[PDB]
Amino acid sequence: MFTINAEVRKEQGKGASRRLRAANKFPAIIYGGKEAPLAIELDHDKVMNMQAKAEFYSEVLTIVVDGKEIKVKAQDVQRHPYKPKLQHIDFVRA
Amino acid sequence: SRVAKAPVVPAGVDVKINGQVITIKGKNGELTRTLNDAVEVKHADNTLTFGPRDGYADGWAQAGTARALLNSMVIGVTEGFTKKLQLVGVGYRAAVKGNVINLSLGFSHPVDHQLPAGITAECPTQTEIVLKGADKQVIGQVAADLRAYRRPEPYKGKGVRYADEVVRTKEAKKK
Amino acid sequence: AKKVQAYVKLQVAAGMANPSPPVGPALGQQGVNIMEFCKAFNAKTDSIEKGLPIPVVITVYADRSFTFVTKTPPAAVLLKKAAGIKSGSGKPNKDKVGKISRAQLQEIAQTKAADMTGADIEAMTRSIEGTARSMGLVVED
Amino acid sequence: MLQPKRTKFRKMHKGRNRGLAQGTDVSFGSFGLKAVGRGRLTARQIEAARRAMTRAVKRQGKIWIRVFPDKPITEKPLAVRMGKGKGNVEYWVALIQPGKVLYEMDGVPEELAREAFKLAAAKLPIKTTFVTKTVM
Amino acid sequence: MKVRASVKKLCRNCKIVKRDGVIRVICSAEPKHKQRQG
RNA sequence: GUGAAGAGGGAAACAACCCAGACCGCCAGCUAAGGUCCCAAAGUCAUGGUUAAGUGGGAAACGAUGUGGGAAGGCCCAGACAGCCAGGAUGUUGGCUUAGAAGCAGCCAUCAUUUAAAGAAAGCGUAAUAGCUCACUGGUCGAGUCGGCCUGCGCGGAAGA
RNA sequence: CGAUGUCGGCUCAUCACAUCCUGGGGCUGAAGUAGGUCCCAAGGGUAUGGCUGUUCGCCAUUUAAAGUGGUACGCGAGCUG
Repeated sequence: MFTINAEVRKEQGKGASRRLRAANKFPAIIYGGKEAPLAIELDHDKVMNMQAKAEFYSEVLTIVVDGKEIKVKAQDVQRHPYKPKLQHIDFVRA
Repeated sequence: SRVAKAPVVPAGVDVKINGQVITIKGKNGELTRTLNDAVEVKHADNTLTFGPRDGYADGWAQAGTARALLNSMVIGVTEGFTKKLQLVGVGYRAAVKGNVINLSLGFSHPVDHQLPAGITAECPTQTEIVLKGADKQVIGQVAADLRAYRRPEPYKGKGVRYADEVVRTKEAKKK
Repeated sequence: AKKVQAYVKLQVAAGMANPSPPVGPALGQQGVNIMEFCKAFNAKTDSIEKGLPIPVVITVYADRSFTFVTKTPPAAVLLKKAAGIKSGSGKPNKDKVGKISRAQLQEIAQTKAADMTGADIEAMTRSIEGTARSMGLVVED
Repeated sequence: MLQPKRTKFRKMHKGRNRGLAQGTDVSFGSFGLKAVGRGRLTARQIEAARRAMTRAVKRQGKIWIRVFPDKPITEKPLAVRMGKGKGNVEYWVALIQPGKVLYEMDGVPEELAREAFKLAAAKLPIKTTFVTKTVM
Repeated sequence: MKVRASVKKLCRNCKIVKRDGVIRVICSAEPKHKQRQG
C-alpha cells in the first residue's frame, strides 16, 4: 500500500507521450469496473521507489486523482526498453 | 567547510590591519607576505577576521587556506619549526657556517644553500640538522632543497630523509 | 625518529639457559649480561616448576643492568601436559590429538590467572578453552 | 564454437538493426546484464564471457546465457578483387540490440554478481548495465 | 609514476589525487601503486 | 531529390548537401535558408542557466572526491563524519616444516572472552613469530554527512610526416 | 593512356616522433654493475665492409649509438643502368 497522488491526462498520441516524458510524468490508465477508463499521468520518481518494494504489486493502491480516490491494483508494466524509467503501467481496479 | 568557518590570533602578537593584506607584525620574526585575493577584511578583538570576497562563490577554497596560512606565521614568532631533518648513512658531514650547510653523499664538490634569514642551522652531529624556524611556508621550501640533494632509497636506506623514518625497505639479494 | 631500545620478552626452559641461538644474541643486542641472567634466571626457576617452559620478560635500563618477572608457562604448553601430548594437531578442529577435562582447564586457568585478565573463573577457563580448540584438543565436561 | 548443428541454410544477409527489445527480463536469473547499444557477439565473446564468470561465482549459483548466435556473416578472403562471389562463413554473429539480456546470474549476493559481471564485461563489445531480479 | 590509461584505485591507501587533466594516485605504501594516470 | 542541362544565396573555398529557379533594367523595398565582436553586411541584444576545457573547434572501449541539476536510501545534537587523544586488551610467541615458520612463505586453524567496547585479523614487518598501521572499537570536537542511483556539460584516454 | 620514366644504387638531403645514443626522470625482482621497462625530450648525432641486381636480409668487426618511418615505396630535365 501506497496512497499515490496522480492526476488527469486527456490527450491521446505517441507525440503527446513524448511531451509527457519530458516531465517525470509517464502516461497510465485506470480501467476496470463499470465506468469508462480514467486517463491519468502518475509521477515516475515517487512510484519508482514504491514499485521497487513487493508490497505495491501485492496490496491495494489508492490512487488519489484530483480529490477523489479510486482503489486499484497495478497489474502490467511496460517500462523503458533499458532504463530504470517507466513509460507506462496498467492499473486494473481491484 | 569546518576550517573554513572556524575563525584566532592571540594578544601575544600584533597586527597591521590593511584592506588588501593581512599583516601581522612583532618580534621573533614578523611580516606577512601572503595577501588578500578572494577574501574581505574584517577585524575582531581576538581574531583577524575575513569571509569570502563577494561575486565569487568558490572563495571558501581560498579561505580555509587563508586561515591556517595566517595562524602558522604566528606559531613561527612564538614557537620554532622544521624541527630537525636527519639522514640515514654516515660520513655525510655538516658545515653550519654563515648560513651554508654542506653534506656529502660522495660529493667531491661542495653542496650548499646560502639560506635566507628566519631559519637557523645547528647540529651536534654529522647525521642531523636541528633548525628552529619561523614562517612555516618560507622555511619549509629552503628546507626541502637541502634533503633533495639525494632522495632516500629503499635497498640500503641511505639518502637524506626527514625527522621521522618513513622509508620503505626492500631486501638486497644476490649475496 | 630512528633508534631502538629494550624491554625484551622470551620463553626459556626452567633450568637451562645461556645458549647462543635460543638466548645469547637475542637480548645480547640490547646490552644484557648473558652470564648474569643465565644463573639469575635458573636460580629462581629451581623453586618454580622444573622442566616446564616458563616465559620471562627482561627489562634493561640505561645502566645496562636488568630485572625480570617470571610468570606462568603458556596455556598451550600447559594443555599439552594435561592432555599428555607432545605437539599440537597440525590441523586443529579437523583432527583431535588429545582431550582435556573441564576440571583441568579450570586448574590451568587458575595457574594462568595471574597473567590473565579474566574477571571471573569462567572467563579465564574459557580463555584457555579457546587455546585448546586451537591446539586440536577437545574438552569433555 | 556455437552454431546451428544442422544448418537451416549456409549463408544469410547483413541484416539491420531496428534496436529495442522485448526480451528484457531474467527468467532463470535473479541478476543479469542487459544491453545498451548494438553490435554483434562473435561467440568467442560469449566464450570468453562464460569463462570469466565461472572463475569468480564458483560452484555457487548458476549461470544462463540468453542469445545463441544464429546469423552466420561471411568474410570474403584477402587479396581477391571484391564482388566475384559471396564470401565464406568465418563467423557466427549474434545481432544484439539495446535492452537485450545477455547473461544471467543467480545464487550469489547483488554485489558479487556485479563484480563478476563487471569482470566479464569489457570482453563484451558494448556498454552494459545491471539487472535486479524484479518481482515480475 | 606508473603510467596506464586506467587501473582504478588499488588499495584502501590509494587516495586518487588530481593534478591537471591526468589523475594521479598517491599511495602511502607502494611506489608501484602510484599512478601518473590510472 | 538534385546535378546532368541551373546561375544565384548558405555550408570558409567546395558540380551533387541546405536554401532558392535568374524575361530585362532600376546607387528601390521586404524576407528566406543562414547569420549579426573585428576581417566581413548586421545584436559586444534582452532573459535565465551551464561550461573552465581554449571544451567550443575530430573520436571510442574505459577510468575518475571535476561541476551543475533531480530523487531516494543509510547514519546524525541521546554528538554522527574526518583527524587527533586513544582502544588497540586477554587467552596469544597454537601446529606441520624450521632451533624457532607458531594472524600475515606455503598448508591448517578462519574460535572465544575482558567489557562499556576490542577481527586469531587487511597489509607493512619478520625465514616465522614478535611489533606497526587498518576495514574492526572507546574518547575529543560541534553540524550536516556517506556511498550508490538517474541525468546535463565537461576531463583524461587523443601520437605524423 | 594527346608518354605522370619502374626498382635498386650513387648524390643530395629534408621532415615526423611511434627516440637508437647523449639529456632528464618513474618503477624495478633498484646489492653494485651494466641494465630491464615505461614516462618526457627531435637540439645535435646516428658505421664500414663481405655476399647478393635486390632496398631488405644474413654474416664480420667496431661504434656512445649505428633509430624508425615519411618526403611520386624522396631524389634520372643531377649521375648510373
